Amino acid sequence: FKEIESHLVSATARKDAVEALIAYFAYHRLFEALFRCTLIEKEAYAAAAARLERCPEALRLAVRHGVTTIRRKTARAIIDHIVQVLPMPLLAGYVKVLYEFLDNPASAENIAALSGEGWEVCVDFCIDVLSRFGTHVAVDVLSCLYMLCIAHNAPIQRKADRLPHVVIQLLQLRQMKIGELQKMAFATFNIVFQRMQAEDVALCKTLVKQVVPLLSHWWMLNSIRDEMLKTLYGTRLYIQALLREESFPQDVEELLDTLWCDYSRREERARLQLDDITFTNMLLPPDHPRTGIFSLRPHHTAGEQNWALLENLAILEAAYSKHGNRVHQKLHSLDPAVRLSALQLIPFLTRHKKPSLEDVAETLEDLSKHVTAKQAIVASWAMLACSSLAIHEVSRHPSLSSSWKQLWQLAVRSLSLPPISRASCVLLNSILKANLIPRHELADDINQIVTTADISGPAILVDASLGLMLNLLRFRNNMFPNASQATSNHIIRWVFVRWSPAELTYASLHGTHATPYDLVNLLRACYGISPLVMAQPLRLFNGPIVLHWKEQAEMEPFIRYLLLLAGSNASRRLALELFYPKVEELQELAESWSMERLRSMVLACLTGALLLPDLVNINSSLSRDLESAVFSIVDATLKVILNSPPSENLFGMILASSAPYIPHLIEPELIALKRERPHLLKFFGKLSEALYERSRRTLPRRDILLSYTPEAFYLETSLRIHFLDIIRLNDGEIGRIPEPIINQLAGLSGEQFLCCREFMREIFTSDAIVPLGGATTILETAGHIVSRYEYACCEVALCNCIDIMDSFINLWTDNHFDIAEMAGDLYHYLVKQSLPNNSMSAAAQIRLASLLLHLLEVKSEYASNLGLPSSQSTLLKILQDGPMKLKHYIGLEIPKLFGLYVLKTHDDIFVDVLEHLPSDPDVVEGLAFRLFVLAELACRWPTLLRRSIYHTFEI
Repeated sequence: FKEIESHLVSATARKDAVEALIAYFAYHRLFEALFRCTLIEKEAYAAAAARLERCPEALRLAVRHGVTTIRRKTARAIIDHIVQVLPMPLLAGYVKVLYEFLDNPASAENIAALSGEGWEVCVDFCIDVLSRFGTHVAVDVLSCLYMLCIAHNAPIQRKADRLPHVVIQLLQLRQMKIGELQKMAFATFNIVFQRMQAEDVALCKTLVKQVVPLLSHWWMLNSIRDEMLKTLYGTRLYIQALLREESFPQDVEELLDTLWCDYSRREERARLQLDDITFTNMLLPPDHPRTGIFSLRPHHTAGEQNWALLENLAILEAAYSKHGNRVHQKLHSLDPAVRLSALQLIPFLTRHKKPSLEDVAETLEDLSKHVTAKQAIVASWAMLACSSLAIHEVSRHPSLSSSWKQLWQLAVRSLSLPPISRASCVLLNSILKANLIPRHELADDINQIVTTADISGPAILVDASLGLMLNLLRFRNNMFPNASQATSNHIIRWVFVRWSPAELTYASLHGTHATPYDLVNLLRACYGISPLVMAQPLRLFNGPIVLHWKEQAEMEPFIRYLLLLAGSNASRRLALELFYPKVEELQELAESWSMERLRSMVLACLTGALLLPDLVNINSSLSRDLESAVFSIVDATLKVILNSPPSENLFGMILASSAPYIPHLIEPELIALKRERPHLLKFFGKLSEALYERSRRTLPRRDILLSYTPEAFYLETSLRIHFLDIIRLNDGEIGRIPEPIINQLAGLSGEQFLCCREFMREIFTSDAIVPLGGATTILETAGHIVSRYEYACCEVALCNCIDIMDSFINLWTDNHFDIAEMAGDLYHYLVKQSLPNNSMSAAAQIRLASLLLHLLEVKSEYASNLGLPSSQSTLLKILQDGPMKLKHYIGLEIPKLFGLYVLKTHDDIFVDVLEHLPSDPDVVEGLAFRLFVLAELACRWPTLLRRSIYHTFEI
């Protein structure tokens, strides 16, 4: 465009060129040519606006091809440009520019580094607009202002003087019903406030004292009905610190009124359907959401809004009934849509309100007036809601005990009801387990069912059922151990009869429940052989509404203080035989081949490959005719798993279900797997090269929470298998990292390196012999990615390299190796260029800080060899100036800094720490943190108790 740009710098000798690039649709040449071209057009100012209602249409597109390959020197000028050009002439055209400039997210993360200068005036540009405010101007000014604030290192503090008052003044008008004006705002007052909750608390107690009225008046629309669930989670604390103080409890009236004004006209569509919760007993991570009896369904994403709507209520109504029986007023409320709502909500409220005898026996007496219903839900839900009350130290007062035997037989008469049987298993389960009945008294009730298997026998063969009989099966073996072999034999056949994996009635409406862990663990006690391993917590993936909550529960306990609140095979023969018709039962569908019917066929094999080795000890010519048999079904699936349209996600079905059995890839636990269950390994071995087929035919989120997205779990697990199979074939690679995987890790596409940061930490953490090019190349890759202006200021990129270094805190703290110069070469980038520039975030410094601690616990003089200050002052330099999520993390870990010192040097360092803690008189948001790290040294080391008390009293 040499002379084509000569047009740009006349009346139409230049306008024509502008319309030529539009046909087409270093840029510093074009833009700064275009800016002056836009200048010439500016002096034109009704017959003159056609060259400035179209010039921004270049300014919005002249960058889409370089908005990736724009650098920082450029956009700075672009900002001053747009701020000065309009110092709606060209608003609706200029406003669309930044919304087509901040969607390459690396923009609002590298205009906020280096004293955030590029970040400074953009936000002033954006805020002056909303103060003015054509609707179509806001929805791209507030959609970019929000597209700024959602950035990890967004210095909101030095601009939160006016911004928290800008969105809320936009929302302060209760008109223009709903859209993005209420979804590119309501998504900020979470991402903005959630940053200033643990600092500037005087700001927020007053802020959220206003938004609650705005929260009780907004009731595809679930696009917004997800934010208000994120806005309640991140705030449920403050609303228990204002209720401890008069028009605010004049609002919480209506807001908790709404949570019964919305559940009503939703009786039909979906209100926490009983399939969306599971009663199993696998070991789950304590992050997980539960209610003290059941738990949310792993790997189910669409079923989160309801449990989130309910938990919030029973976490915000047990706070307005304590501080201020407002619930039970809605128990005798004669409105069915306003009863089952309060009927599901019992176990939630049951968690933390702990009613005493005024409300316990008040409740139970009406529930037993519903447990005898004939509806499928009420006769199920009301059975749950009572088991919730069952687990209390304030429920074994026998002045109400009759209900717990009135309702006892209610299920022993209900275990035969097809739509009402599972929540009936719970009642007897909790009631037995809560121990309200002597062992003899609940024995005939056991003696019949364990021996009749037909009348009031568990109708359903489900997790809660296959957990139910285990108690009884362990009860019929509790008092009558002699000849208790006959007890199980009434159940195994009952199991198989009940077990209908090749069905379209059971396996399509009770398949999503029975897991190969709750089913096999029933058998694992008959012979008395072994329960499954299940040593580590299940790794699973969540949806954003709960994902957003992982980033709070780490630091509530701080914000809870800124607020002051023969005898063996006798059934294995029976087992091996009875199993074979079932093998063929599904093997009728061997070559006969929808989606969820495959699930049973999918879920069945892991009931074989964990039993097949434990059903071969006899060789009745069925033992090898079982193992040779079952693996004739899998391959058909692996012929329909491969061939499909990958918009049904049938590849992930085989993965989420097979996930809970992969061991921890630490070798000494993998070996004891190979010497036991190769058939299982065989499944992973057949599956591995079955996986590769899709591979022979970017960033969803940049938080530290990539490793819980749906994406990571279909990439983390996909490698935990490729490496499990790669070992069963040849033992030639146990104890150390085999070669193909490490040469495969380099064969990742960037965003595939970030999503697996929770995997490369799972193998290298353990001890092994990594090959020569191995550790380096991924550590070499981890450098070619961190330095690319896409992953320079990237909370997940920075958190990644710091996460592979610590794994190799040994392989370069030894000598001068070809890798021992790489880490330092990287190390200087981090603690002298990355850190000061404000190119880190709260979540990376947290990862950075936790390395220096592991350095002093190894070397203590690394930076004292390179030319950097110290691996003990750098730590504290971070501590002094940081984001409160980082400071709070150190006050927890720094009591370990005093562990690497002879006792007589502790009081020397407490002068360093004191030198750096926040000390400013009229800022109590920082003082209250000083007193917080002085209580963690006292409570940890005695030799610092006198200092920590003298200094606490000085404040």
